[PDB]
This record gives sequence, C-alpha cells and structure tokens, in this order.
Amino acid sequence: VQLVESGGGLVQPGGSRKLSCSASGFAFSSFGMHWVRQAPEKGLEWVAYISSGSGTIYYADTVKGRFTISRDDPKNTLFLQMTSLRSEDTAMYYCVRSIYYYGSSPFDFWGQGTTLTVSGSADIVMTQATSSVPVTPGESVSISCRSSKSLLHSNGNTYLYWFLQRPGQSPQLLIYRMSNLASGVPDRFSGSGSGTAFTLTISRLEAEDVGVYYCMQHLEYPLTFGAGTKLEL
Amino acid sequence: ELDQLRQEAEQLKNQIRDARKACADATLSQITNNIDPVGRIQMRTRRTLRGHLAKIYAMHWGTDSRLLVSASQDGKLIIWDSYTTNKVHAIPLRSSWVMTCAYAPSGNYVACGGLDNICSIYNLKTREGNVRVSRELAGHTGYLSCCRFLDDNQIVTSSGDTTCALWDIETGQQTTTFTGHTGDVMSLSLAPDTRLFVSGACDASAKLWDVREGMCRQTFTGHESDINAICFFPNGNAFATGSDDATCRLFDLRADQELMTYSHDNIICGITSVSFSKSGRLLLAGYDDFNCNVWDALKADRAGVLAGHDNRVSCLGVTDDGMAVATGSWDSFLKIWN
Amino acid sequence: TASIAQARKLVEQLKMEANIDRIKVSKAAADLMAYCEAHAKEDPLLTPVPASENPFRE
Amino acid sequence: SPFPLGALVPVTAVCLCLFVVGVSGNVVTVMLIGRYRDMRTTTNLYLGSMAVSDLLILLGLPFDLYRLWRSRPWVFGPLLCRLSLYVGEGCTYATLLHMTALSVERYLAICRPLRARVLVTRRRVRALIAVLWAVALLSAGPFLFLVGVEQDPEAAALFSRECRPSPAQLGALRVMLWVTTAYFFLPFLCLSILYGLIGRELWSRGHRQTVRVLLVVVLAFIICWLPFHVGRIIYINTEDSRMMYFSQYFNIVALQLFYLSASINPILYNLISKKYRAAAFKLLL
Amino acid sequence: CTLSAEDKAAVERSKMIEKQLQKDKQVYRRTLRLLLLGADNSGKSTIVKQMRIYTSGIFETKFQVDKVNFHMFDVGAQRDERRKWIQCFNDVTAIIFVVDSSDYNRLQEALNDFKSIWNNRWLRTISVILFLNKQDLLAEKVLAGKSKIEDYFPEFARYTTPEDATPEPGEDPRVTRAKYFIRKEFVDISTASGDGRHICYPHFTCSVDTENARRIFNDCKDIILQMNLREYNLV
Ligand SMILES: CC[C@H]1OC(=O)[C@H](C)[C@@H](O[C@H]2C[C@@](C)(OC)[C@@H](O)[C@H](C)O2)[C@H](C)[C@@H](O[C@@H]2O[C@H](C)C[C@H](N(C)C)[C@H]2O)[C@](C)(O)C[C@@H](C)CN(C)[C@H](C)[C@@H](O)[C@]1(C)O
Ligand SMILES: CC(C)CCC[C@@H](C)[C@H]1CC[C@H]2[C@@H]3CC=C4C[C@@H](O)CC[C@]4(C)[C@H]3CC[C@]12C
Ligand SMILES: CC(C)CCC[C@@H](C)[C@H]1CC[C@H]2[C@@H]3CC=C4C[C@@H](O)CC[C@]4(C)[C@H]3CC[C@]12C
Repeated sequence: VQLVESGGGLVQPGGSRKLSCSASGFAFSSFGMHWVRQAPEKGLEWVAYISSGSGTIYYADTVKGRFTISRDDPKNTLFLQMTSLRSEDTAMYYCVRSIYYYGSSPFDFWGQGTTLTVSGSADIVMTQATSSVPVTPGESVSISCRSSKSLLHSNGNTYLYWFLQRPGQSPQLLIYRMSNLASGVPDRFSGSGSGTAFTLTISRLEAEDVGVYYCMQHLEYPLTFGAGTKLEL
Repeated sequence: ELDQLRQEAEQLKNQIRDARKACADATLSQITNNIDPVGRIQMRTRRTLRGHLAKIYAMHWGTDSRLLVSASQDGKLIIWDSYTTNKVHAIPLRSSWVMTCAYAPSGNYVACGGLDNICSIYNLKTREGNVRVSRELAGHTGYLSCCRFLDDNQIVTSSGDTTCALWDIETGQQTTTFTGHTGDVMSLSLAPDTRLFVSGACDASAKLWDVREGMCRQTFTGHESDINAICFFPNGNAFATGSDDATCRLFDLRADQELMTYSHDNIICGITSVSFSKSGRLLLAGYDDFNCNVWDALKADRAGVLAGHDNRVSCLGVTDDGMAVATGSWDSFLKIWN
Repeated sequence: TASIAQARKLVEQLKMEANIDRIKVSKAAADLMAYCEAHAKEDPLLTPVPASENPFRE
Repeated sequence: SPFPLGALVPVTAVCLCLFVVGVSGNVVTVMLIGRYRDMRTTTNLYLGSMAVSDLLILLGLPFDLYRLWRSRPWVFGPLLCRLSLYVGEGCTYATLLHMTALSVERYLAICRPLRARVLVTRRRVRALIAVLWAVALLSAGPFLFLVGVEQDPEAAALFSRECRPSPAQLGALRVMLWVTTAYFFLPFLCLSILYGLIGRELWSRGHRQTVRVLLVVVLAFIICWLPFHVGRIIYINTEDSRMMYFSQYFNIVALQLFYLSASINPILYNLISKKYRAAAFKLLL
Repeated sequence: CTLSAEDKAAVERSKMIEKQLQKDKQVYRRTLRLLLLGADNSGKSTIVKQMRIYTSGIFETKFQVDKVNFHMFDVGAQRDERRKWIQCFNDVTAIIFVVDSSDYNRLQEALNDFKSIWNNRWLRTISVILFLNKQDLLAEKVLAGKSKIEDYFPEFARYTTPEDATPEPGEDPRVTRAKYFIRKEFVDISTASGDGRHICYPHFTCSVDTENARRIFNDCKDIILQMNLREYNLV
C-alpha cells in the first residue's frame, strides 16, 4: 500500500492548481478518500472527503465550495481542483484512506504530502491543553484531550481517533475508536475515556514515539483535530 | 481367520450392547417428569436478511453475536451485520455450488466448501482491503459437507468420501485423517474445549473423535436413516442428532447410549439442522416442511413452531449469547428469530 | 489379504469402543438437569429478557 | 319502470343468479390467493387485482336492480349515486387494462425468444398493477362530476328525479364516452392479435386445449364488451322517446352481459390453470 | 436519523454490494443451467469436448447457442452414492442424461440409473434430455449380426417396429428397429409415474455430431415453454 501525491508548487493568490493522488497496492474503488492539510507550524485540518463510488462527498467549511474532490477509479487516481487561492491555504496536503465497515480501521494509511506555498459552528471542538510534555525513555507518558460534545453514541461507540506525526514523517493511526490498537502499533499504546475527556497512555517511551500526538472526532463529518501535544526526548 | 474375526466382532458388539443395557437404570422421561413444563415458547421474525440470489445452504455465527456468514449456490459468501442487516463482505466463489461455510472464532478467516472438493479459506483482514482466497486446501475425493474452525491455523473438514481431515491452513496438508464412517459425513460439531468432536454420517451413525489421538472413541447407531445434522450440548457431555427418520435424538458421551427421542406424528420429513439453547433445554430443529420446531430437551414436548419460511430450512444456528437464533432456507432468506 | 485387514481394523476399533468407563444413566440425567437449572437464568430464549437488553427490536 | 313486470322479474332472477355466481367465484379466488403464498405468482397478482375490481363491480348490481325496479324514486343519497357510477366505471376500466396487461404478459412469455426473454420482477408487476388502477380511476373521473345529479328535486316533489346528466354537462359527457371507445379497441386489437400470435406458436397434448381456451376467451371478450360500448354510444345519440325505449332495452341486455363478463372472467382466467384447481381442492379439503 | 457518519458509510457500502448483487442477478437469471449425467462408458467426455470447440469436483462447460448462455455441470469426483448431492442440482433447467446405445450388456444398469433420476424426490419437477450416444456403433453392431439384443433383453423378440416412427434415410430396417426399441425402453419408464410435471426428450446422437448443441437448445426451449404455460395459467 502506497499513496504518492504530486502537483503542488509555487502558486499566487487567485490561481487554480490540481493535486493528483495515485494509489498502488489496495482496492482504490472500495476505499473512501480524505484530504488533510497541515499548515506550516500548525495543526491538522480536514479538506474534503469522497466516499467509495462517489455516493457521498463532503467539504470543510473553510474551503466550502471553493475546493472540489473527484476520483477516477479506472486510472486509480484522485484529484483536487483548487479555486480562489489564498495565503492561508499554504500547507502540506496528504491523502488518507478510510474504509467504513463494522470492525474497520478508518484513517489507516496516510500519504507523504505535497507542499503548497501560496504567494467554527456546530463543529466538535477538540482541546489538548498540554502543548509540550517532556519525558525520558522508559517512562510512561499520558496525553489528555476533551470534547465540547460527548463522543458516545446510542450504538455505543466512542468516535475518537489518536494519531501520531513523527519528526519529518507523515501521520499514522494509533487508536481508531478510543480503545482499539491499529494494525502494526506496539501494544505499549493504549486509550481510555468516558465520553467527555479521553486519555492516551504509552507504557514505556522509546525513540520512535517522539512526535506530535493529535486527537480527532468522527461523530459529525466536520471532522476536527487538536493542537496536538509534542513529546520530547 | 476371517470367520474368527467376524465372530469376535459380533461378540464384542454383543458385549457393548449388554454393557449399554446394564447402564440404563433410569430414563430421563421418568427422571424429569416432575420438572415444570417449559410453556409455549413463541418466537417472532425480528429481522429478515435479503440479497441472496439462490438457495441459502450454510451459515455460522462468529465469536461475537453480531456477524453472520451465509453461503448461496449462486456462488457468494455474504457476511451480514445482524444488528443492522448490512452486507459487510460479499465474497465471490469460484465454484457456484457451496454447501458449507465457517467463521473463525477470532473472525480473521472464513471457510467455504462444497462439490468442488476444495476448502477455500478467505482472509478478511487483508491490508489491500479486498477479500482474497488465502488458501485452497485440496485432497478430499468427495464433496465437503461441513467445516469448522478450531483456531486460525487448524480447520476440521468432513467430505463425502466418508472421511474427515484436520488441515494446517498454512501448510495445507492433512495433518490427521479420521476414517471409519460408512457414508457421507454430513454433520460435524466441535466440543466447547475443541479437544473432542462429533461427526454424523449418512450410514445412520455418529462417531466421537479426538483431534489429537485420531480415533473414533464412541459410536452411536440410534437412528434408522441418514444423519443430516449433529450439534453439541453446551456442557460438552451430550450431543443432539437430526436424521432423515424425522426424529431427533440425544446421545450422552458418558453413558454411551441415547437419552431421548423427539418425534411427532405430524412430521414425516427429514431434519436439516439441529442446535441447542445456552442452557440446552430448547432443541431447535429445521424441517423440510418449511417449518422449524423448538422442543423441550429434558421433557420432549414441542415448545414452539417457527413457520416463517417459504422453502426448505437448510441452516440453523443459535448465538453464543443465546439472545437470538438464525434460520436459512432454500427460499433465499436468512431470518432471525427470538 | 485386504479383507482380513479391514476386518481386524473393525475388531480393534470395537475393542477400543468397549474399554471405556460408563457412568449410570441416572447420573448423566442429574448432571444435565443441574447444568440446565444452574444456567437457566442465562438463556434469553427460555427466559425472555427485557426489551432494552435484547439488541434486536429495542 | 318502462318494462312489463313479466319481463322485468326474469331479468332480476338472472341478475341475482349471476350475482351469486360471480361473487362466489371471485371471493374464492381472492381467498385462495391470500391463504397460500405459493399462489402469488406474476399472473395471479393481476388475476387477484381484477378479482377485486370485478367484486367492486358486482357489488354495484343491487343498485342497478333497484333502479330497474324503482323508476325514479331514487330515495338513496346523491353522493352515494355519484360514488356508485364512478367506482363501477373505474373498476371496469381497471379490468380492461388488466386484461390487456395479461395479454401482453402472455405474448412476451410465450412468443419472445429465450435470447430476449423478459426478466420479470415483482417490482414491475406491483408497479403496473398500481399504475393501471390509476389510469382507470382518473379516466373515470369525468363521471364523478358530470353526472350523478338529481336533475329535478310538496309530496309530489318527494319523488323528485334520479341521477342523469343535466343537459349542460351532457355536452362534455358525450365528449368523454367517445374517448372511452379507445378502451374497447386497445384491448380488442391486443387480445385478437397477441393471443392469435400465441395461437400460432402453440399451433405450429394440451396445446390444442390452450388454443381453444384462448379462442373462447377472445370471443367472450368480444360478445361481452362490444355490446357495452355499442349501447353507450346508442344512448348518447337518443333523441326519440320511442327509440329511447329501445335504448333502455338494449342497455338492460348489455348490463346483464357485462355482469356475465365479471362472473366468467374468473372462471376463464383461473379455473383453467392446474395450480388454481389444486388450490381450490386443497381449500375444500 | 439516529445513524452516525460511519454507520451511514457502512450503509452506503451495503447499497453498493446490493447493486452488485442485482447486476449478478441479471446474469444469473439469464444463464441456463444444465446437469450433464452419464455413465463412464457413455461418451459424455466426447460431447463435452465437442461443445467447447463450437481431486477436482464439478467440471463446468459454458457455451452459447443463439446468444443463449448454457452452463453445463459435470460431476466427476463425487462418490458413487448419488442420493445426497443430487439435492444441490435441483432448480436446473435440464438434466442431460447420456446413455451408451452400443453396449447392450450395461443397458439394464443404464435403465435403472435413468429410473433413479426420474423418480427422485428432489428432481420430480426437472426435465431430462436423453441422448443415446454412439449411434454409429449401434448400427455397426446391429448390421454385423453378431451381437443379438434378444440375448440380453427377452421382449425384443416380440417387439415390432412402430409404424408411427419415421425411419431415417439410408438406414437399414434392423438399425431403425433396434434404436427405436432402445428409445421405447426408456420412454415407457419416463411416461409412467411422471404425472406431467417433467418430460423426457429422447434424441439419437453420434460421437462427433455437430447438432448436439442445437438439439439441447430446442429441448430447453420446449421445457421453458411448458414451464411458462404453467406459470402463466395457460395450461
Ligand atoms: C333516466 C334515469 C335512468 O338512470 C340513468 O340514466 C342511470 C344514471 C344509468 O346510467 C347512465 C349513465 C352512464 C354513464 O352509466 C352510469 C351510461 O353509461 C349509462 C348508459 O346510462 C344507469 C346507472 C345505467 O347503468 C349503468 O350502465 C353503464 C353502461 C354501466 C354501469 N356499470 C357500473 C354496471 C351501470 O351502472 C343503466 C344501463 O341505465 C341501468 C339499467 C339496467 C336500468 N335502467 C333501464 C334504468 C331504468 C335507467 O334507465 C333510469 C333509472 O331510468
Ligand atoms: C418491457 C417489459 C418489462 C414488459 C412490460 C411492458 C409494459 C411496461 C407496457 C407495454 C405496453 C403498455 C401498455 C400500453 C397502453 C396502455 C394504455 C394506457 O391507458 C396506459 C396503460 C397501458 C395498458 C400500458 C401499460 C404498460 C404496458 C403493458
Ligand atoms: C374508489 C375505490 C372504491 C377503489 C379502491 C380500490 C382499491 C381496493 C385498490 C386501489 C389500489 C389497489 C392496490 C394496488 C396494487 C397492489 C399490488 C399487488 O401486488 C397486490 C394488490 C394491490 C395491493 C392493490 C390492492 C387493491 C387496491 C388497494
């Protein structure tokens, strides 16, 4: 599984550039696609989402309408046509894949990221107060986050995702719903919560754990992330 | 020498029959006469699962009580979410004729067999996200009637060649072979501990096998016709059998003989599947009359009838938690009752 | 020959079938009844459970 | 009424006998369809739909007999009248449309090659049954207001008058009854041709009997529906009281024939199939 | 309403799977299924090879006649016992039973096999197309006057050629008599106890004949015509 992205360079305000995203090693048609932007020295934000088959397409409020998402299954590629570029849009854009079925692991694979250098409402607010939490190897670490609205649903699932972005590397999934470890994640990581405040605990710290940890909600499609807590060695 | 062997076999059969008759000091009917009647166990079709194109032929619950795997002769394995009736997976099959399906206790694999003589094990946790034929175990010279998962690596299958085989899925070879049956091994049931299991064949016989030793420890010949279904009592010390004779039978492993016969004058067809409730006091049996029957195990009285089917009931299975039961019929409908 | 070999297999399997401990039918019935009584509460089919607990239909 | 009682009472006798026969046959058909699920096949759905239609019609017979006996008392209520000369006409149109649908279905089933055979779905059957019953309840809509008016309303005035289109509406009533001529020639052309084509295919044990049944069905359709539409038109041109008497006679004959239509339709379309006979015997036993 | 985002996504995936299922349904209802049964000596292999030149179990063979797609399923590795796995083969359009007309020694077992198929509980509705293969061998044996049918079958001495039957051109009377008697032997069993729900269509075929597919197409057309005549209240 590899998603390689291209089509991002120096653009001026008001321009229109298209990003292309090519997948190899998995069924592109079955999976849904998401676009996530990381603004320099900033957190993660969700750009757009296309469902498998193009039966459901959503966009973020900030880029509502201006940005478009379209997929070409026969060529196994995804596009993003930009319009009315602004200085705030400069960011590294990644492709994420999400298949949605009982026992799935959405937001599993993330793309490397294309750099782009140009020149809210009833949306759950995720807070991670601790900006920096210095810890030494071998010691246990804890990261706490919260949500304005309860993340628990009648179905009984807590829609919280814990990701980690390492220095100079793309983000990865650690916990998909508040308790379950993603494929290939060390057992050290663990997650717990009640519905309003959630904790991610690392039993013993190592050298590949350092990075910025982010928490995201999935109760409503205006998917929101947190400032992210940085763990120092 | 051959005549001596036959006479010795007859003498051994007589000895076993004498021991069985001696062991029978009391009858369950007499023992459980004072037990309170079970009452009228009435059930309703909570959910109806549709989407199959042909006759549903196999079903199996997972360790969790939310996922079903059903097989159809059209050549498809469909995995349904019972709570929401959603097709999680739709796996095409190379061979259209499918007669058995299995769900691994961990839920990482699903098995599929039939007239193709090959047991296909499919992986649902693939990184690529598409179900693939992880293994295609061949070697059986007869159609596969049943297959059950002991663990992710070991799978037990019964074929129409009058044999059963334990397959190491990774190596794909018959680690152990169980032979001795005189007819097709239609029904298989693994014990809760998975150390022992029971296989019922078309020769009106059932056999108790040990996976490790590889011998048929006990033989039961209570039925007068072909045995089409066998299930294990929840305790592990008895098993129920449904045959073409139109009568269900309880056989306890410890005493080594039948303990009850369930039969009614109104039924003359064969039995397709048999299962037990969590406590084992409700024997659920599917019949060719498009109806299913809930008998009382300890008293042999029809507690209920589930008549919501339009064709032969081919599959029957009770959840691990026991909250609901699932019936699959030749009408292409998989219905949940409770 | 092969016929006598199959016959000697059948005899030995019957022999293995005959050397096994057998309990009284009364004890087996008592064990079954005790198991059912002990776990009678557990089974929702024999014992209907409230609507909230059951997943299907509320 | 303008009839000799010696000639009116006999029509009442025959009408009551036809009522009993038709009602019994159609309730038996509907009960057979409902009781057993195996009977709910594509053709039997149309059959049961038109059994409902037929029965709704034969339930209009008692009021026809009343109007035959009662010249112009018409003591019942006005909107009772209007719904009565509207549900009847809608059910008649539904029956004709369902017969056309049956002929089309049979032609597609038997004449078409295996290469192009239709993939019949219960959706399209349950769709056309509910679309055709609308093209009927909307094409009978003109009668709902046009007529049903007690033209004339004192003990002498208690007799009042009966339902009939006051001269004004009659302008558009004629206009509507002539459009209804379509409902005669659309089935007639279909049933005559399609079945006939089928007749060739089966005429190219039991095939001859099937062709005989088809021929009997088309001939019954002719002798039962031509009279109706012949007399509806004889009636919209009547200006002579004497030949209006003849028109009354022509249409007492047509009405009894149309209720025959209702009673023989179940026999012709259902009693000939082995499945329906087996279901009837099972119900009796 | 109450459903969450991921629940709606799973529902959409279910709708996609249902759409694929309908796509497969169209083809499944379009395809015509046939069950090829025959003795080992019977030339079923020859017919199978002819078709596709236009521990494995079921062997399929797909062909097309007049744009109609025929799947033909052959059972090779299943055990000798047949009472159980015949169940999976009901709902088939036709059972192509191939019988060796050359060998009269094993024709009694062939008749018993055809009777077992005819009087099966699960195959009462399905129709059977009887192909008597190796007509050339039948003619060679009959006209070599060395193997006598009367030896194996007694009644052949009394049987007389039916005048209703139409003899083929360039065929000796003995070959016609033998072939039509062998046909009547199966037809007598087929007609009795059939009750009309299933019909047999005997055909005289040869080893490398090219008309087998069209004969099968005509038989399937007749079977479907009867099925429709029943399902459409025409009978
Ligand atoms: C002047 C008043 C007359 O009353 C009318 O005008 C009615 C509205 C008339 O109806 C008028 C108006 C209209 C539109 O039918 C409703 C027209 O089609 C017929 C010819 O005349 C009735 C309903 C016609 O009976 C209807 O005949 C239709 C052709 C079929 C329909 N069906 C539902 C069974 C049936 O009820 C009928 C054929 O006349 C019935 C016939 C057996 C009895 N008549 C002989 C009586 C004595 C009438 O002449 C009358 C009471 O004196
Ligand atoms: C195409 C396959 C699936 C067969 C179905 C054909 C259907 C859709 C078509 C063929 C001809 C059609 C009929 C043509 C004319 C009329 C008269 C008008 O008052 C509308 C209904 C009616 C009676 C139509 C009903 C629908 C009909 C029967
Ligand atoms: C004006 C009044 C008197 C007319 C009332 C007519 C009623 C009885 C008609 C109108 C629409 C009809 C339904 C239309 C379609 C179908 C689908 C078919 O699969 C079964 C019958 C069924 C369900 C019909 C039943 C009868 C029905 C309800």
